[PDB]
Amino acid sequence: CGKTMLAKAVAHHTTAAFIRVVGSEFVQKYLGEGPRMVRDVFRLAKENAPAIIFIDEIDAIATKRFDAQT
Amino acid sequence: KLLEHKEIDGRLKELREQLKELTKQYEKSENDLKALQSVGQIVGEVLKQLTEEKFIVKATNGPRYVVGCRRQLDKSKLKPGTRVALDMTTLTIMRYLPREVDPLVYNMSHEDPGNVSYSEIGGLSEQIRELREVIELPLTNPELFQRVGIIPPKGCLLYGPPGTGKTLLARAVASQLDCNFLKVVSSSIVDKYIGESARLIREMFNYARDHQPCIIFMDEIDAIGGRRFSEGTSADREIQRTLMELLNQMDGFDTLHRVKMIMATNRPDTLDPALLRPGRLDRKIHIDLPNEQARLDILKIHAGPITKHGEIDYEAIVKLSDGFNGADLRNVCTEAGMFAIRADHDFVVQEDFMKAVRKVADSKKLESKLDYKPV
Amino acid sequence: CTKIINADSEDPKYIINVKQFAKFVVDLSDQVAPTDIEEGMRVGVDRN
Amino acid sequence: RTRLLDSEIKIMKSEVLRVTHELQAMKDKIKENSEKIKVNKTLPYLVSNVIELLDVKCAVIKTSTRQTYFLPVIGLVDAEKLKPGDLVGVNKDSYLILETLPTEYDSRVKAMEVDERPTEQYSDIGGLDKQIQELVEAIVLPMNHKEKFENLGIQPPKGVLMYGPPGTGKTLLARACAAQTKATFLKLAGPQLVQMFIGDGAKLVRDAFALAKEKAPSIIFIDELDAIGTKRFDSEKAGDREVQRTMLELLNQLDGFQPNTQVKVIAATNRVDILDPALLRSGRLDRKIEFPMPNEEARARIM
Ligand SMILES: Nc1ncnc2c1ncn2[C@@H]1O[C@H](COP(=O)(O)OP(=O)(O)OP(=O)(O)O)[C@@H](O)[C@H]1O
Ligand SMILES: Nc1ncnc2c1ncn2[C@@H]1O[C@H](COP(=O)(O)OP(=O)(O)OP(=O)(O)O)[C@@H](O)[C@H]1O
Ligand SMILES: Nc1ncnc2c1ncn2[C@@H]1O[C@H](COP(=O)(O)OP(=O)(O)O)[C@@H](O)[C@H]1O
Repeated sequence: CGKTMLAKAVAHHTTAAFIRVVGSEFVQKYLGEGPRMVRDVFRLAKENAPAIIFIDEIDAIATKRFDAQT
Repeated sequence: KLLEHKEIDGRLKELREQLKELTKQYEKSENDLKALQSVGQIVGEVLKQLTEEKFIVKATNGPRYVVGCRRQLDKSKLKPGTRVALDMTTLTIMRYLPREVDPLVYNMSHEDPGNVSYSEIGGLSEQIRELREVIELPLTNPELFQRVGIIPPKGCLLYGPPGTGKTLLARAVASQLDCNFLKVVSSSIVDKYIGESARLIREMFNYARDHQPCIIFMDEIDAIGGRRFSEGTSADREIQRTLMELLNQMDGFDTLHRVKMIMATNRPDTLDPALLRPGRLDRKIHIDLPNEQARLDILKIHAGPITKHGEIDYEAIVKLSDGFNGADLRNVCTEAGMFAIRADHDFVVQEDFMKAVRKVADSKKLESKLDYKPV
Repeated sequence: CTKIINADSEDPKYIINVKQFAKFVVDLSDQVAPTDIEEGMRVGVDRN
Repeated sequence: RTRLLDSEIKIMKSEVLRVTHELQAMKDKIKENSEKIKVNKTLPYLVSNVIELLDVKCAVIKTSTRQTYFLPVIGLVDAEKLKPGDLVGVNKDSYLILETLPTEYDSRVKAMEVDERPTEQYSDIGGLDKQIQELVEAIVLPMNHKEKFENLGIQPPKGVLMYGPPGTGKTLLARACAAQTKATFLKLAGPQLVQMFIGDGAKLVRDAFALAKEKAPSIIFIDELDAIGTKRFDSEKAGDREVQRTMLELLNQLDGFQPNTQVKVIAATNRVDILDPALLRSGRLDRKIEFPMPNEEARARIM
């Protein structure tokens, strides 16, 4: 329904900084890389400018239940 | 004199006999002595430029590091985004390297053993032309599209009953270029590790962007497709994650140019509408059960290697055939052949075909008969 | 502990899994005859 | 004859000098195999999967302990036989390749081929001449008379399934055809390819059929496929899907891309309507054979 092109248009038309990442790269081969992957991008957003960060596919990262044994 | 010259020539030949062995000995000695200092083995990736001599790198195992360079490595060429080699002990950059090949992609890069042409296939030629409209015409003649001012279609999918000419096209289309063709079973991608399916398909798409003419192919996508889940099991998590990420990799913040996705599945009734979307997958192509003239042409194609006396009405087999696959006719030919191979008949009598049709008929009396139309 | 993976010709040079640590080929030792090695078995194997 | 005598003296001197140079070269080879054995007698060989072959001649590997690596000097192994995707032994200290491993097959895949070779004969089977005869011509004749098919010229029939009520007897025919062929025979349990390490069953499928490809005279039999052949379906919030990957890779690797006529799949089940139509399609398995009930004389023969 145009959910991507809205982000495309506001990223093309913004004056301040903007950043994006595909919403699945927060899982990595080794342990604990993902917390770094979110903390550093938040830190860069803080450091850089009055910027805007875009996150997509939260269902890849936000579910309802969990199995803390896998 | 002559004997002396013969002795001199033989001695020179004996001396030069070990010359290749001496060259191999020197090469192996140099290889071992260099291997004493060829230990500079570990691979990392650079992050950012602190100074011209201060750099930050990340190992492919774990932690990041701070590393410098020797003074003849073109430090301006070390942009953020390139792979590099490291020392262990001093942990220093020795050499920038180009992008990796990730040999899983290599395993289906150019391994194609098929060489079948469009003569071997038949009965669906207008669908072949329809596929050629997106797979061949814009790659060689893109100019008409910007004359009419629209982007050529991004990809297409195929569907139909099982065994009804898809991969014939796919092993028939695969016999055209053999260099821009990558082709996966939609099953080797998944792995017991954490998230490496996403990594491998990421570098797969990166390889597709590396060589601008490339045709990707995933068949039996049901194994990755599904509809969705509300977390029954736990494997659904990362396989759906791989799916979602594949979607954002095919139409997210990128001009996927000169890369075409042709799909194949047995039943599209179990696919995500996100994957089914016309913006995502442009044209859906159905392959039906072959028609009577199509069945005729198919069995005539499978009437290539036949030895017999020709008194055969192909129309009789065609008329008795109804609802038959694009492949079971070749089985019918084979099974009349095994009628010939018993009772020592090098030829095939005309009758053995029709009973073979009867022989296949009851064999498909146990079918499921599910159309499974796309939604 | 260890895990046997595959045999080899002539001199022993068997392939050993640990559990997930490493997957590599050695000859272990010589104090027993090389006939007790079959795939699907666990030997007490050192690290060096 | 002074020139001839001078030529003979020069020939003798050149022969002596060549003998001395060859002796020095042989001593150099002695130091060579000395250094090669002292870098080779480190029997610990951590293996690695080769990744790429660079040129600016150079190579990339990935070790067993999950570390990517680049080496400029390939080493003792020549690279023309080297192709990416293989696996080779590597020195622990130098991280240099030294040898070449043959293959890599799973241990559970190893422990499938027949070692005891069960002894059965056709006279143990009563009232079942037709089914046994058609199995024999569908299996042994593609194994023993290839030119018989080729002279007329056809592909052999590929894929046999037998079905029927469980008390009917078919397994025994698997043991008999094991007894009769002098070829490699691999056997699978039904759900043996059900692992929760994701895609491990896919690895089992590809490993088993790769080993089957390795033995060119060979036949592959699986008992009780209705565990894996359960029909796929559309549902939300519930539904097994690991068996979908296992069944899909099974069906594809037996029939689909890169068709191959070297192994024959033999497929047992006790019911048919559970089975997914994709595997029983037309040529993914060819001969569907039913076991009839022992009607009146077969019972007496069997007892
Ligand atoms: N106003 C619009 N409404 C619908 N589609 C539009 C509109 N403007 C442009 N499009 C194009 O029509 C198609 C539908 O939108 P698109 O495919 O981008 O889905 P999206 O909603 O943007 O992405 P997603 O649903 O995955 O977040 C695309 O080719 C899009 O670029
Ligand atoms: N239209 C056709 N013309 C000729 N042969 C056909 C046709 N359709 C199917 N076949 C035969 O079907 C067999 C299987 O072909 P292929 O592997 O391409 O299957 P597919 O149609 O892509 O379907 P599936 O992957 O579900 O089996 C081949 O032996 C091929 O000759
Ligand atoms: N001549 C025969 N004909 C039919 N069945 C037999 C005969 N001889 C023995 N049997 C029985 O058939 C069985 C063969 O196993 P089978 O039932 O085919 O396995 P499954 O049920 O797993 O397919 C044996 O256990 C045996 O008791």
